[PDB]
Amino acid sequence: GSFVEMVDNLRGKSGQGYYVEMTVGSPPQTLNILVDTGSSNFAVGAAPHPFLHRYYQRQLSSTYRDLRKGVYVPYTQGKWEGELGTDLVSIPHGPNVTVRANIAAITESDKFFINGSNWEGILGLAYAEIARPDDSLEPFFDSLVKQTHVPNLFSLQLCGAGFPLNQSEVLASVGGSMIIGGIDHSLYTGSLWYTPIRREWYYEVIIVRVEINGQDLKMDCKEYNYDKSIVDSGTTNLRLPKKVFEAAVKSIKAASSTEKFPDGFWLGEQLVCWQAGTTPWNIFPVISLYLMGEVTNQSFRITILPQQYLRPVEDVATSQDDCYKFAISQSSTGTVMGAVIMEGFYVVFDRARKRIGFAVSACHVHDEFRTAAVEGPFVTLDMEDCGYNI
Ligand SMILES: CCCN(CCC)C(=O)c1cc(C)cc(C(=O)N[C@@H](Cc2cc(F)cc(F)c2)[C@H](O)[C@@H]2NCN(Cc3ccccc3)C2=O)c1
Repeated sequence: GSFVEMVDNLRGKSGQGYYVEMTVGSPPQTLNILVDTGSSNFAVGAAPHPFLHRYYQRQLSSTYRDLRKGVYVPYTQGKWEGELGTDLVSIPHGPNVTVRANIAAITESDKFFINGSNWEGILGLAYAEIARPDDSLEPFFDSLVKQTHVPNLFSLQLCGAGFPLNQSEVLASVGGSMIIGGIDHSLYTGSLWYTPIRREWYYEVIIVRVEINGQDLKMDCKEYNYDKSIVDSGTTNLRLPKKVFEAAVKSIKAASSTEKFPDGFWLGEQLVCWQAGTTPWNIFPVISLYLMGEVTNQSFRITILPQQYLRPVEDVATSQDDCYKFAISQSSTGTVMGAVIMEGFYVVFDRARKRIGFAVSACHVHDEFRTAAVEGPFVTLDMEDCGYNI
């Protein structure tokens, strides 16, 4: 590990998001910021809100610059409205650099802020093509690279605990690492495998094959990427295109048929509980996602365990049972590889080489019999045809 200053700089959990500490303004105003590879705007609460115990105060910053422009971002989940400006930004547990970046000061929001998440803003790490109001609003990471010597690359190690974290526990727990400008080798085991970033907007990738316990889901691979597949730390679940979701759930039910689970469970709405320590991990199948490799006709696979797709949740009775919600859900906007999937891997966003790397995470949750895996290579033909075109 060569980036020790950034190791363990994340806090949070899949259900409420992972955040990094940042400072905005002069003198510096400390704020916790959601790490979101699924959007491209740097936005912070800038006005009182029931769920915020602190917010960006522009009138207290000598370096604040008002852009005199409004901004609106409608996420899949929620929305916020704000005022555009720029100011000096730093990451305390990051590269020792200060940059002037665009900041959307949030003045109105609906279903955006999460009660108890402990974060006051969002860091959209994706490309300008999806930034609001338009692609002219330079994303934070672009500013960072243009203004400093920081390598055009960042890596994420999101660490799920494998068990419920209460309100005090999640505040004192290390939730992972965001390494700005590099790859830290202590965060993963085995080899890193790269998949091409298909297009620079979201971090778009191409899935070429899907297996449930080694059994081919056997769908036209173009279904797996309808209308796109993205890597998104700002989404909890593995979200799958309607048809893929239906087929995957049918296969996961078949593999786990020794136990019957209520429809509410499969809909990701209701929790299932087992007596402490008795979770039957072995009846649930591993899920393998094959990703286009950098070599022609070559792919690699990332394999996740139910310890990743079953999300730990506190029992409504706070009892001693181990409870979980099914963290795979349907999408109408393509595949979303959310935080529960990212928790099994060290993920390298290699912007400079337009590729995303995957390696088994040093902090993924597993059991004595199975482990998450990143394996390759596999001969795979016509992978370009798995990509969806409008
Ligand atoms: C991560 C905590 C839990 N959580 C959000 C609260 C339920 C989710 O798991 C979850 C579930 C669903 C269905 C969507 C999203 C959800 O939109 N998450 C967004 C961030 C986010 C995080 C958050 F905690 C609250 C938000 F209101 C938005 C992502 O950016 C998402 N990725 C692609 N995209 C499309 C897009 C990109 C750029 C501009 C417009 C649209 C998105 O909206 C998150």
